[PDB]
Amino acid sequence: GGLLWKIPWRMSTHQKTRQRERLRNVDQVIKQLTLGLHVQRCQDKGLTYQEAMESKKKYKPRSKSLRLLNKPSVFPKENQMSSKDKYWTFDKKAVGYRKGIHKVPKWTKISIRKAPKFF
Amino acid sequence: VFYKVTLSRSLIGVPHTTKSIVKSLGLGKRGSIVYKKVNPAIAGSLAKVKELVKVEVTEHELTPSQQRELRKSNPGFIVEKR
RNA sequence: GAAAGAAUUAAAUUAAUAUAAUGGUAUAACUGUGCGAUAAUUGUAACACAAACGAGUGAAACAAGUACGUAAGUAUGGCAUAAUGAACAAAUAACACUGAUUGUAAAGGUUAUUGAUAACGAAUAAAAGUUACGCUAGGGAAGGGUAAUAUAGCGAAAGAGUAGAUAUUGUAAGCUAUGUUUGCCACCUUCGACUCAACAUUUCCUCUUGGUUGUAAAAGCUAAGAAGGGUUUGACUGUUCGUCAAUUAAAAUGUUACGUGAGUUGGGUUAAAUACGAUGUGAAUCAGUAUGGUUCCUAUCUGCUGAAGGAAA
RNA sequence: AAUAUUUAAAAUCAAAUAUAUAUAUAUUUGUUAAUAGAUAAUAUACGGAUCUUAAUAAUAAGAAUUAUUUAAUUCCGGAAUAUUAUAUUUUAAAAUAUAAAUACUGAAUAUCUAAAUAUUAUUAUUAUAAUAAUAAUAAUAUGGUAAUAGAACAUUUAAUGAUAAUAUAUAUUAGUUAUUAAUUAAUAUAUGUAUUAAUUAAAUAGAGAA
RNA sequence: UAGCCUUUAUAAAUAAUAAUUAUUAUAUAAUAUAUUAUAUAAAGAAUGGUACAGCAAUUAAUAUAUAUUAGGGAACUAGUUUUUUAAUAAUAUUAAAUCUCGAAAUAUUUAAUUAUAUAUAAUAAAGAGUCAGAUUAUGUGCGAUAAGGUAAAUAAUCUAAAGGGAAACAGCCCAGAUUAAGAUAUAAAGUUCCUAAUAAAUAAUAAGUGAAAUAAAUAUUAAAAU
RNA sequence: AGUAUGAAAAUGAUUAUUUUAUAAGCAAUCAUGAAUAUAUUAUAUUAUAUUAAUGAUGUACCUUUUGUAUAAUGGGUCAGCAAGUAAUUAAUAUUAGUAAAACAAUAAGUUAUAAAUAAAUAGAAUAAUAUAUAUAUAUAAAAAAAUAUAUAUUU
Ligand SMILES: [Mg+2]
Ligand SMILES: [Mg+2]
Ligand SMILES: [Mg+2]
Ligand SMILES: [Mg+2]
Ligand SMILES: [Mg+2]
Ligand SMILES: [Mg+2]
Ligand SMILES: [Mg+2]
Ligand SMILES: [Mg+2]
Ligand SMILES: [Mg+2]
Ligand SMILES: [Mg+2]
Ligand SMILES: [Mg+2]
Ligand SMILES: [Mg+2]
Ligand SMILES: [Mg+2]
Ligand SMILES: [Mg+2]
Ligand SMILES: [Mg+2]
Ligand SMILES: [Mg+2]
Ligand SMILES: [Mg+2]
Ligand SMILES: [Mg+2]
Ligand SMILES: [Mg+2]
Ligand SMILES: [Mg+2]
Ligand SMILES: [Mg+2]
Ligand SMILES: [Mg+2]
Ligand SMILES: [Mg+2]
Ligand SMILES: [Mg+2]
Ligand SMILES: [Mg+2]
Ligand SMILES: [Mg+2]
Ligand SMILES: [Mg+2]
Ligand SMILES: [Mg+2]
Ligand SMILES: [Mg+2]
Ligand SMILES: [Mg+2]
Ligand SMILES: [Mg+2]
Ligand SMILES: [Mg+2]
Ligand SMILES: [Mg+2]
Ligand SMILES: [Mg+2]
Ligand SMILES: [Mg+2]
Ligand SMILES: [Mg+2]
Ligand SMILES: [Mg+2]
Ligand SMILES: [Mg+2]
Ligand SMILES: [Mg+2]
Ligand SMILES: [Mg+2]
Ligand SMILES: [Mg+2]
Ligand SMILES: [Mg+2]
Ligand SMILES: [Mg+2]
Ligand SMILES: [Mg+2]
Ligand SMILES: [Mg+2]
Ligand SMILES: [Mg+2]
Ligand SMILES: [Mg+2]
Ligand SMILES: [Mg+2]
Ligand SMILES: [Mg+2]
Ligand SMILES: [Mg+2]
Ligand SMILES: [Mg+2]
Ligand SMILES: [Mg+2]
Repeated sequence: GGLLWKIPWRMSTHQKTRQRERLRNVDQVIKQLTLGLHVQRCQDKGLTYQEAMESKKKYKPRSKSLRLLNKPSVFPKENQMSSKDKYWTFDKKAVGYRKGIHKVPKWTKISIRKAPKFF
Repeated sequence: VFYKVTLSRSLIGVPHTTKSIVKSLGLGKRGSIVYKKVNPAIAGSLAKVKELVKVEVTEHELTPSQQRELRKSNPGFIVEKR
């Protein structure tokens, strides 16, 4: 009411592009972690780096966090996500049950990917 | 193999839990680089802070002296005394 | 095939628990019964929980003695969580510690015990008011936000409108607008009159126009455009308001620190005096009544009214 | 082409992922706009300008609004090139690019380039030598109120204490040392001159804030 | 006083911080179905009752040409045709701060291992300041689903934080100034001019709607599925 | 309120250089032309100093506050003066002297040398490290709780 926190209700094209890149970067981090674990498993079994990378059979991670992060239904990749959920986040105190993801504190660091099926 | 991990985003607004996650990885100031022997423990610690770091796999590690040698720029001259 | 056992399974903790509520309880912690009345005993208590301190909570183990039990064992009050109070000063008993020249005393100490500081970590054994005659040191522990209220519109239309919800009208409920009202928060500690007014339009009059069994004419009601011009004298009252009288085309509503006190007034409302009615034992007090009653300023800047000089012409 | 709920990716349909190599299970995504309602008081307020494109028509414009995206999608190992700068010599135009898996701006961020301080290691030179000084390399760190802890400078006084007008002190101007301080030069005044350089001991020891 | 800060140190010191392994099951093998091994799937050792979900028990609500109970509605000498009120059964629907029969994520937390040692924890001697807090997000109590309101609960920042963006801006987005330099990669935000920096694709808008603070019910005109 | 000196500042008039009469805000910093001044290596196409062309950036300082350019406090300017000091004590830390002793040295006296108990006539290995011993509670005596002392040389 009194203070002027002039935060617009919708993002711009540049903001959307940056958000897309950030999502992609997190996806890349997850992918690299899994690949490193796979190569480590191969090297422990005896193979070397070259055919560890070229191995037809890729070893899946055995930790809960990595397995869940790799499941698309838990942490969908950027290209899998919907345009709505790329930029809008779920709020139960807002008309339409949505708010711009840029109104979340520290939104460039924290990650949101999934909202309720019917919201 | 090794995870080369770089502290990309800062910690000026990060909760103390994630801040400790990072500090326990050996990472310091923003832009710091560290190589970690790949294993599930470090993998999970990095997963929990995936949004503030960059990760890439490598065969071998580089000690800070080697990283410095690779970072040093090219002096465009050769000196002969007189 | 049948009796009598042992019981098993489902259900039950809704009854009962000394007492609130919560957790627990049938393997019962509930209930009945025999002994008993003993552990509702004594000297050390580790270690934990909780925790600023001071306090609080569970308790293994060693030693002394009890009651129950064939035995294994159980019992250091109550199925658990409330049922409480420091130190000082007094008082009673025991202990055999010290006995101010010595002896005994007196007195002190150790152990046990008693009385409550309910503002309940308890100032002292012991304590209420008033100041509009008041004083010092400090803090502020009309604007701003809100729109419950107020005002206004919109959607829908139950009902009036001799007939027909929609000429007019629109009663409970719905959606919004204003920030003029009464309140709410605590960022920020003069009401009326006189004079001069500037601004808005949510138009009172004046111009243009649509509707009106409910526009024959005249006078009207309702609505759209429209802010150019215009929009009151007097009696009562401190009054803004309000009731009247006489006028008017009309006697519209608001904003400007509810415009304007370095522009005037000081009638109301703000202290010192006094009296009345009430309250109080009293000082004195009152969103009571009445008479009287002390604030001033030569314009530096901005702004404005009107004059001049310098200048680039 | 006419009677014509609803505003949908649940269900169906279509593309993609992970298991599957003669096909299936699971997962991810794709279902409307414009206007009206609209709303006050010093002055119109996207910050302002201004922003919607159009043949003839020239080097040369056509959102600067909204919704998905690219810097070719694409996956979890591809090219598509009006680019612009080529031509033999061909004569309606003619050979070839870079540069596109990371367009551009952008901080006191990070790197590089140099400097200071502290510490952890390794070295070199010089004279608790297992030290001290200076320097070199790698790494980490250096915002700060209330507050804590180290170090140093200016002033004055006491102890020790040469030198001397070719000096000392003070003031102004211009230079030097990583500079609250001292120093060098010129000029001006006073003085045959230091409580001097340095080490200690002490303060009426540092003022835009009462 | 505790909590948060500072100086100096102590070792039979890593006790600190973070994550992983813990489990259940499948397949394929072995070994000796039971294991061991490999791969894979599952929100994955122990503790808990919030969201969600549900109507079980408790507390509340609705319905019935279905039943029990009571006064009992044209013939009448005890017994009806019934869109007769209330209570109890039956069936089907519903919700709740002090309701959880189901039940998350975060969370609490254990041993070992790994990483962080130019780093944590604990301990000893000694010195303070603080005990008026403020916004922004997410759950809430009160207020009216009001307040730049008030009261506490997790972050973060200001307090005590310069620098870039938000036009201007204590608290928002990014990033933490030892001193310079200015070549490179940039964060948030932007690239017609003011003002550093851009070229495109596919649709829609015609209302300057909108372009860095989205105003509602409703009304009109337009879009395709059978 | 001594004497002499006194280019100390605030303040006033005048002169010189430079800018200024189409431009708007803590009066300053940076960028950058131009005028002037000085310069005994300006060899210059030089250096330095002074000066509001012009451009960008820039919300005085303290106090007190959650928070101030704030229209919250204090200040017309300058010079001088203006605020953690003294004794008498206790605890801790560092160095220095001496050291199972130290300070005094006339006698005394204060710490340390033994822990404990409210106190009393009690007080530390029976041929070794707590399982022994001392004190306090309890005593046949132990056990139990808490502290403390013993593994050539006493701390
Ligand atoms: Mg009981
Ligand atoms: Mg119960
Ligand atoms: Mg504890
Ligand atoms: Mg305690
Ligand atoms: Mg009992
Ligand atoms: Mg005796
Ligand atoms: Mg005697
Ligand atoms: Mg006695
Ligand atoms: Mg009291
Ligand atoms: Mg109390
Ligand atoms: Mg208490
Ligand atoms: Mg009293
Ligand atoms: Mg009076
Ligand atoms: Mg009618
Ligand atoms: Mg009504
Ligand atoms: Mg009008
Ligand atoms: Mg007429
Ligand atoms: Mg007024
Ligand atoms: Mg008025
Ligand atoms: Mg005035
Ligand atoms: Mg008067
Ligand atoms: Mg009277
Ligand atoms: Mg009179
Ligand atoms: Mg689907
Ligand atoms: Mg306006
Ligand atoms: Mg830096
Ligand atoms: Mg510092
Ligand atoms: Mg820093
Ligand atoms: Mg002084
Ligand atoms: Mg002074
Ligand atoms: Mg100063
Ligand atoms: Mg002063
Ligand atoms: Mg304290
Ligand atoms: Mg449950
Ligand atoms: Mg609850
Ligand atoms: Mg560990
Ligand atoms: Mg408080
Ligand atoms: Mg508040
Ligand atoms: Mg901080
Ligand atoms: Mg403060
Ligand atoms: Mg800042
Ligand atoms: Mg902008
Ligand atoms: Mg700015
Ligand atoms: Mg507009
Ligand atoms: Mg001019
Ligand atoms: Mg001016
Ligand atoms: Mg205040
Ligand atoms: Mg400010
Ligand atoms: Mg002012
Ligand atoms: Mg002021
Ligand atoms: Mg003043
Ligand atoms: Mg004994």
